[PDB]
Amino acid sequence: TIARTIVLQESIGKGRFGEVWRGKWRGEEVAVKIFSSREERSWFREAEIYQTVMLRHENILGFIAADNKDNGTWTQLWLVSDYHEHGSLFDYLNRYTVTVEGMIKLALSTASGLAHLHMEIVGTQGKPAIAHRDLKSKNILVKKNGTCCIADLGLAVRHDSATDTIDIAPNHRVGTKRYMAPEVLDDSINMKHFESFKRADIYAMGLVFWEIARRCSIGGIHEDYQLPYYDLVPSDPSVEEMRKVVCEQKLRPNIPNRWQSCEALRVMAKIMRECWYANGAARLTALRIKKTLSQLSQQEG
Ligand SMILES: c1ccc(-c2n[nH]cc2-c2ccnc3ccccc23)nc1
Repeated sequence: TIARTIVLQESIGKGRFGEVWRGKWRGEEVAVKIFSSREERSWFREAEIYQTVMLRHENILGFIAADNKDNGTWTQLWLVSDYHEHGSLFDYLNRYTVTVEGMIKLALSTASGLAHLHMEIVGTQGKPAIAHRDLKSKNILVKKNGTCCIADLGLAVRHDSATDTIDIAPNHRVGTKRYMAPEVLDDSINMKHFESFKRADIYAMGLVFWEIARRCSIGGIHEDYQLPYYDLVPSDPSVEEMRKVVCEQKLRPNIPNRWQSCEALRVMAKIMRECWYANGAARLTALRIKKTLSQLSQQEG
């Protein structure tokens, strides 16, 4: 009844997996992700993560539905969600620069979002903890009101506190190598302990903060948009190329000394460093970041 009443209108972006279309449902715009068949190894999974959990949060892409429309003629598996015109944060930051206020808004929303993803609520109608495993600029969307919501939860992993086990994801591809935390690049991570996934999620978010802050324009001064490590690795970096940079050379994205001439950038800069520790156990938690960013938010307005 759902996919059936939806009319596709335009291609909004290509996902290394599938792609997205802006559709129309009962007078409203909606985003629809259609799976390339062989890409099913993620349709059910992505549907599952968006469903099996009580993941309703203003900072997490609002899930509408999943409809098996395997065409009596061909393969059409749908994923229907809310539609955010601005698109990915990556697109956003590439096209615009931001105010100090915008920067906080963006970084706070993202943090509160992952904080909710990571939070476990044990009990009757509880909620299992969730680690994203592929947090990056391209998998975060910016809404009309200037706040973010996490997306592309296809590679996420759910922690079963009852049995302290991990509901593994059924697929044949890990995450984006450019954002892989150190313990993941050197393969020392204990993928059997859920905390490690959240810690890796954190390192990745710090990189995203770096991308946002570089675009915070004050006095007309800001840096061009650049991905983390643009100055140290080629496009589509390999594990080897990242590991030598992040693990051997112990190099992190550069923090302009000017980011200390502004309170908000001084804080963001502090959070970044505290997310990039080689030792995940020493990194800040998403809840913690939300708190400090929240406190910095009220101060600014
Ligand atoms: C169903 C439908 C789309 C998506 C989606 N995956 N990645 C980004 C979006 C997205 C989600 C919402 N609005 C957008 C707007 C522009 C570009 C991408 C998006 N996922 C499931």
